[PDB]
Amino acid sequence: MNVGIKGFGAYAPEKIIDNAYFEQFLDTSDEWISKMTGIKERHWADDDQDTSDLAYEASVKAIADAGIQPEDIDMIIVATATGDMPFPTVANMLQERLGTGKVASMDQLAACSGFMYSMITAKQYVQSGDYHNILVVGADKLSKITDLTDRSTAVLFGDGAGAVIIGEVSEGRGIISYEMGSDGTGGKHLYLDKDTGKLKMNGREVFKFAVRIMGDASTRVVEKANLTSDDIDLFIPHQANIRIMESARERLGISKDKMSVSVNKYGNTSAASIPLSIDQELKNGKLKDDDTIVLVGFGGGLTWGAMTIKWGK
Amino acid sequence: MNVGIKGFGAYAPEKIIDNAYFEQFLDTSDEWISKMTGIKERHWADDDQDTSDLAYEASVKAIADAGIQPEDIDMIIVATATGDMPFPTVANMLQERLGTGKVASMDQLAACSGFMYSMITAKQYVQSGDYHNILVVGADKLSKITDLTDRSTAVLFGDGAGAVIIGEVSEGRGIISYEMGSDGTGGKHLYLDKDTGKLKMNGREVFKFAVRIMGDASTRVVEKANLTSDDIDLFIPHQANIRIMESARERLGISKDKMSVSVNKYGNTSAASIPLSIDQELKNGKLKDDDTIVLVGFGGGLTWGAMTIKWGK
Ligand SMILES: *C(=O)N(CNC(=O)c1ccc(Cl)cc1)CC1CC1
Ligand SMILES: *C(=O)N(CNC(=O)c1ccc(Cl)cc1)CC1CC1
Repeated sequence: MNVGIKGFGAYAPEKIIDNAYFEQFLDTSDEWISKMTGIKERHWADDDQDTSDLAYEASVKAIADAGIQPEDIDMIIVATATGDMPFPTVANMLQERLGTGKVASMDQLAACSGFMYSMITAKQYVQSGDYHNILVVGADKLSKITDLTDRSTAVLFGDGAGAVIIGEVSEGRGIISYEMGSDGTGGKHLYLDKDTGKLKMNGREVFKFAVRIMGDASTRVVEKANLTSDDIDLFIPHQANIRIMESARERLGISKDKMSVSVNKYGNTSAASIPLSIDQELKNGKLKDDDTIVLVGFGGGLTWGAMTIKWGK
Repeated sequence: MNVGIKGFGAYAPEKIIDNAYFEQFLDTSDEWISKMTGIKERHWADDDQDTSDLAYEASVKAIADAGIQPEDIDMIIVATATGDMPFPTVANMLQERLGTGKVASMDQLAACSGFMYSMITAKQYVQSGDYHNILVVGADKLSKITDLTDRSTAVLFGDGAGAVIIGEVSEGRGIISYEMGSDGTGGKHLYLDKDTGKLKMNGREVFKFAVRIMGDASTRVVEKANLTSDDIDLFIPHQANIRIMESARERLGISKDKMSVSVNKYGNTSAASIPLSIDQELKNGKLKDDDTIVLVGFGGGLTWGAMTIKWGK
């Protein structure tokens, strides 16, 4: 069976925060933040706009791009680490707000790698024959869990959502290959502090792990598709660090003009990261039907995923 | 392909809390709690025992019962609304403590219904031919989110975990039929209050939903499996309210001695509820190879699940 992306949409909130903003509360600079991360601005949800609101905005665009009606959706999976509540889930709230039938809806947690975990989950369902139009969202409001007193993390993170309908697509298109994994030995390097409610990171260890796993997962998922570097039209890594993305690109062996970079405008958006990058490449006319794209990400867990997708219905 | 339960384990923590315990800080009695719920006691985890510890103990029992090795597990899925942290996940921590390879691991939120959601998730992965031994955990520490100042809810909830290995089983065994649903319009009737971090319930609306869905959904999957009342060996609903369980039982037209009752010793334990009842029926010798069991449940979301399963590997 050919299972792919029948429609796509992405949303970042209105409020844009520049690097210079942090200088009034923290010992940081534009020059420091830019050099180290490649981030120039990030988007932050308003106080009354939660993860579910970002998810909603991305999903309605996905459904219009898919040319289906809400009643066509036969399951909702939201990848988020920052759901409004553990119950009801962002997935539940979208069932109500999108006005779908009373279909199965759940949040899946794999941090930064969640969007890829959920798309793969959706694929398994569609391949059974029982599901035709599965809404997969990657949404994080990371601004809720950012320690604004820590210069090392306060500057990293922003908010957004992406969404795809996973269903049947035409011959040769869709999800060709995927790789998922985890390594709980790295949990202590990137976690949500149980007391403060804030993201805690051993940056140097996350860096070293990100460089290796991003390199490994992307080359492996290309080999599994029986493709080489030369067959890839776009490399779309999870957007967190320009150095990490560069290192992964070098391992894979593809040219810089072939790597999607949106970290400069969104910072890191966890599950929303890859979709916000895809949105940029669609609108700039760098991604079209029949292009072969490689996604890769790592996350707190530690988690990782990678997929080879041929673009189009 | 026949996909079912290769191995089963369950775990309730040591500390038993009787109905009389509540009298020292609430206006409750044994008879008041017993007439309302059918609850006599519940198990609460120690302060140094989180959802992952409960999940770990159910999982090792599940592995030994499956007669496999940790290196055989190709995916960990944990159904929980009370994971230690959103990242790393309970699934991530199990990847490490169980000593598995670096396999896909994720937590799935469908509240109360999560265990049923996640076994169905596991089934989709096995039916593809790429996964053979998927660990599925239903684990909640509801003690952590119980409002001990609200007599209505303080007495309802306890802690536990169940675990199955989902994989190939012999001719005619395993998951025969299922249904999974959600209705986000009921989100306001059962949720985690953002401010307190505690479960808030409109009891009337929840009871009305429970009664209707637990009868509609069990009946539908019995029908969907081309079976009737007499084919059912065990009815194992989510254990929470004995008047709600009896309502589902008589709507199925089934003998009292055919329903599993464990709410008397565990209270409601969310994703752990059905597995803790299965374990009691196993050790009491009420559940055997080729027995046809019916599962049904609802959760905050709202969510629901129902399945027909023929026992054994
Ligand atoms: C993703 O899993 N994630 C957010 N990203 C990071 O914490 C991160 C990105 C890049 C570097 Cl160098 C370090 C850390 C953490 C939890 C989902 C929120
Ligand atoms: C299940 O979703 N769950 C456990 N909680 C209940 O609120 C409940 C069960 C049964 C009855 Cl009759 C009433 C209430 C709620 C959230 C996952 C923890």
